[PDB]
Amino acid sequence: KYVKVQDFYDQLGKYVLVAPGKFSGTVAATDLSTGWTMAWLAAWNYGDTCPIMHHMAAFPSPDPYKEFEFVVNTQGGKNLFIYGVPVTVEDPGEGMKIYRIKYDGTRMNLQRDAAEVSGLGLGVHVTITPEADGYAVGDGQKDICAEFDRETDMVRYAWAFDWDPNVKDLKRAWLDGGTMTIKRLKPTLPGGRYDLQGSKGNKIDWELVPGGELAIEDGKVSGDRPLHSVANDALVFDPRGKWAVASMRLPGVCVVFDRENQVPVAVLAGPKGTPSQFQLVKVDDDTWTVDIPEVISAGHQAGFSPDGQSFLFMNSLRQNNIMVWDSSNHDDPTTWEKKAVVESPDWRGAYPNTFHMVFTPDAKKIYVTMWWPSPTPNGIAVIDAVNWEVLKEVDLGPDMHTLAITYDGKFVVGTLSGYQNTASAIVVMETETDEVLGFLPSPMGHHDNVIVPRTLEDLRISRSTTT
Amino acid sequence: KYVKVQDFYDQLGKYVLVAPGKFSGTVAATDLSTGWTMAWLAAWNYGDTCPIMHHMAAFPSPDPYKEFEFVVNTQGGKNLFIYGVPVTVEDPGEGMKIYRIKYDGTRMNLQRDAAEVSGLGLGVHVTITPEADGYAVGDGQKDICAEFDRETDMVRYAWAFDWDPNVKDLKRAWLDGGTMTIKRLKPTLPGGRYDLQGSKGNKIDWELVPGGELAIEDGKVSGDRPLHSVANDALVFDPRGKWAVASMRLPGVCVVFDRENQVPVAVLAGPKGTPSQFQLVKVDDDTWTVDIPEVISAGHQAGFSPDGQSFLFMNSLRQNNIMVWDSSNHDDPTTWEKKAVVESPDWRGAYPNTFHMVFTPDAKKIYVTMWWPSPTPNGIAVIDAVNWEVLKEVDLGPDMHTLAITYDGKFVVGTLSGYQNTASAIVVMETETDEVLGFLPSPMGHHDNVIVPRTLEDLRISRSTTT
Ligand SMILES: [Cu+2]
Ligand SMILES: [Cu+2]
Ligand SMILES: [Cu+2]
Ligand SMILES: [Cu+2]
Ligand SMILES: [Cu+2]
Ligand SMILES: [Cu+2]
Ligand SMILES: [Cu+2]
Ligand SMILES: [Cu+2]
Ligand SMILES: [Cu+2]
Ligand SMILES: [Cu+2]
Ligand SMILES: [Cu+2]
Ligand SMILES: [Cu+2]
Repeated sequence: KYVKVQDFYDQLGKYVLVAPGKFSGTVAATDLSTGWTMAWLAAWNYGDTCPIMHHMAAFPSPDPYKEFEFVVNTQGGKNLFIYGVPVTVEDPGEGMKIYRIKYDGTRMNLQRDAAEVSGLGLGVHVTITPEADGYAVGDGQKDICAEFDRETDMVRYAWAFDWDPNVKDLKRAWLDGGTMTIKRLKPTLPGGRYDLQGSKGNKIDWELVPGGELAIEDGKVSGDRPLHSVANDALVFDPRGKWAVASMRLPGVCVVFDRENQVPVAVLAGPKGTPSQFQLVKVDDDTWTVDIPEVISAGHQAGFSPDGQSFLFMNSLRQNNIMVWDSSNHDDPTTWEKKAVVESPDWRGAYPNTFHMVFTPDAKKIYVTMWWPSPTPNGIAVIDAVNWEVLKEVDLGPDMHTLAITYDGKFVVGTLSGYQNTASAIVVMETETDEVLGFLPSPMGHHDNVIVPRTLEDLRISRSTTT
Repeated sequence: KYVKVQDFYDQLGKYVLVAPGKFSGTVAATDLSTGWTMAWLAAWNYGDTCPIMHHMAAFPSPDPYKEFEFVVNTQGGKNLFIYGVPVTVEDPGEGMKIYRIKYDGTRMNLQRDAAEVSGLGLGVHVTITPEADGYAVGDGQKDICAEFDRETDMVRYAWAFDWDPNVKDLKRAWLDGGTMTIKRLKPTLPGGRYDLQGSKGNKIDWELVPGGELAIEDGKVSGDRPLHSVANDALVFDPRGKWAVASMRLPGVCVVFDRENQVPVAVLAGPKGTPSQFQLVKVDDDTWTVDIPEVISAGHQAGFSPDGQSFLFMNSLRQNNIMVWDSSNHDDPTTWEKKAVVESPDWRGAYPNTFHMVFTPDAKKIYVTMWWPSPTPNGIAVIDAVNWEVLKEVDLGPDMHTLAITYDGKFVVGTLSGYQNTASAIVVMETETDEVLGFLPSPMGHHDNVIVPRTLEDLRISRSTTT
């Protein structure tokens, strides 16, 4: 007579979902085989006075139910004021913490703040290296990305990015083009430490919010140096090793870095109607520039296919599409050429934006969230990643963020986050016939989620290769 | 082929679950008809520096999906240090806030702190009056309970309780008996306000935790006046009106109050081996005493059946049972006589404790949580509330707290809370054949939960009549 929710979980397999909660100040692991929260952690318990829990990634574990480690970062200061919540803390903590947490099979344990260890505080995307020997973080207020060692939490390399606009007016600073500088960042304090915790290095006093990139042109984003912003977002990894790609939202480019030799090698041009690449110019052993005649569109989410054959960059607002490069030539990224653009006649307005992504293990399909401001339903576009065409779009609810996939490829698990004030949930979609199976409660404002990987192979479709 | 979790929710009906998160610092409403979190609120966003979100109760709403109001309180100070979390907060807030929150069909809105309005801060059970015209709060650190007006958030009446032990040694202070004073508590500040916000009035510097009543005897609970503690817990309401009952954990008694005439009328004696009642002695128009020769056992949870015919008090630790009075005589509580004791040969050790409860609408069954410290599975006892016998016990998981019931009587919805550091969930049990249907994720340390009532009749099986 009665339906058991246990029958629903039985089909999903033995997979652990982990997500941060943005304004909730919390992070939580969920057993998809039972519906239990396995453990949660509230950063306010550790004296965090602005625990905006932002991005996260989990290292592979041979058995996540026995133990797994993850990295979750924070934002602070005026980031607290930019969602609909009538917050009262006029002078919050500066955030940019990089927390190391271990689930030990019973509880979450706060290990340390890697920003205190390294001296480098960064507040946007967190990714695991394909070797699971380290992690990377980007930041779009200070325009810095870095790869960190997993054992020591020390910086392996850090890059700072700067914009020199052709026209010194916020309305024209990106549209009329300019020169981006790529600068090696070296430690300045004893013990190989940086002096870049909290708000140190901020060019703008809050993040460019989802869909909000062009507010900076209209003078709506306060800061020391907004004319010089590029809004770095992430450093994603080629699953084949060697390369990391830094995404720059405002100039609409991605920079390909040699991880081992610690140099940039290529600049990918995001907008449809631009060449495959812009020319990287070496100035000195620590300094490169790239000239961009005009920025046709901002961009945001970025990722590799799990076989490394495709590199994707999402153009936003001025164009809404997925730009696709042929990255098949692992030896030389300067050869990576545009091969496709995913477009839809249904992507008509400034919104929706092509947003977060996850590939199937075989790289034949990609799931991409479609983001709108309140109250238009957000949802998932199902994309044929062989012919680069939209198969299907499904309406789900408010403020959709990240997608993960069970490592058998069977279920996509996504987050909806209520713009930090309304309805939020986990969504489950089966990948065989792309039906939405329904929602699980999730009282959190997640801008990220992962399924805990078991193998290095699993990482190729987790928070390593894509945002 | 694939199971849709929407099929599970379809059977539950149009019911709204609400729960506070204790150490999570959050509160959340869940749509049981879809699995969505409807809205959540993080008290740190409103300058709360110790948001231990403790107890809560919701007022009836003709349509909870359009709007509902609820009350949720907080605990603070050294309460932060008594769970397994290795907390690091140098200057925790004092808590004892009484938040008024309104869900407006989109978001939760913080209305005000009733403790600031009234001047009276209380941190344990919150209950709605059976008229839905007010609410009550108890506190076991200050030993005060009060009924508040819904419109003004001002105190209607407040009672302070004090213990005078026969033996001035914490080991013997309750076992060897004493005299409890019941004192009318009057305001001291302009506008009829109390001076009892935050830690003001604390006799002990932290709560007696679930199953932890004994710690005070062993000198393990610091405070100004622990020898004078009674650990008031709740003020529950007779669904027929007129009477409110204050539960006292340490002396093992409940005090019946005349709400309108603002006087105590009866003292119910909890332990098996005590009479139905102890003698209430009037000292003056503001002061009553009751002599207790020996406290045989502490007690905790308390409640009326929905028809008001039965009153229940749970004896804990020294005895684990449910003491049941015949409360059928609404005109004169001094006539209420013991009529049953729910006992089990399995309840003969210190644990499990008979814990929180919910009745079926027809009062024929009661569901009672059975609490153990880690790692013994906690669960639900299903009780025949006509013959007062245990029908069934089911093992569920760690740290079980409250139960609510859908107002059609079909589904019991309970919370498990991981001792603030491990596994947590919502559990759903169908009441027809008492099968556990399974769990929903809940990344929260809930010591409470409600289903939003629609009618005054619904309140009879919500957070009004019982804890
Ligand atoms: Cu982000
Ligand atoms: Cu300038
Ligand atoms: Cu991003
Ligand atoms: Cu190669
Ligand atoms: Cu997102
Ligand atoms: Cu974000
Ligand atoms: Cu309680
Ligand atoms: Cu004394
Ligand atoms: Cu209680
Ligand atoms: Cu009567
Ligand atoms: Cu409880
Ligand atoms: Cu409690």
